[PDB]
Amino acid sequence: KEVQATVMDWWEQPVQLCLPSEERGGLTLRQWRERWTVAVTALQRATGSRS
Amino acid sequence: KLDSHLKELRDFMYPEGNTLMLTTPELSGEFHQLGSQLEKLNHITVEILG
Repeated sequence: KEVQATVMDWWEQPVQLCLPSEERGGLTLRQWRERWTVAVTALQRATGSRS
Repeated sequence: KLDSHLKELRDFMYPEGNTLMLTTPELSGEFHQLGSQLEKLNHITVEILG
């Protein structure tokens, strides 16, 4: 059960949400991730590449 | 004497009266329990690797 917990931590990497108010380049990590997710989604739409 | 020897040996070998017992019942029960627990451990292992 402990090993299963470790596998879970490796997959989710929870430490990325621990500093929300930190801005870099005028944006927070979340914002950056969001920007990334929108961009990844736009690329996937253009590149017909239906994920 | 012969009758007594026969009765004593028989009682020892047939503890539940109907079946010749070669293994100690207490031990036979433990083997079964250990086999069952190992099967559970093998499932958990396969599940995690998968």
